[PDB]
Amino acid sequence: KLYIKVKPLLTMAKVEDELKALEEKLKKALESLEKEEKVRKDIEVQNV
Amino acid sequence: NETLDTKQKRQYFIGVLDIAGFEIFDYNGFEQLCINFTNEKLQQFFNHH
Repeated sequence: KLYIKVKPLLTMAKVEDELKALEEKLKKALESLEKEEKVRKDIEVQNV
Repeated sequence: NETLDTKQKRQYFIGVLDIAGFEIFDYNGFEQLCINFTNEKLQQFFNHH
């Protein structure tokens, strides 16, 4: 149990938790950007 | 007709008329009359067209 008291003068831990909160965003924007247009394809098919 | 409805497109058409009759036999009845009474009018649409 050498872990936080002096060891985080280094890197490694550093970015992780930030990216947990950030990566969430990257996924859901991409997922919607996949699904969306091709929903409008089958909506536009109907409308006409 | 159900299997073959235009599954979501702009329902645009042609109409083909297929009425099978104008049959001459000694027996013609009311059956032959309700049919041959379309056939007459198709022949009339020939004049009219």
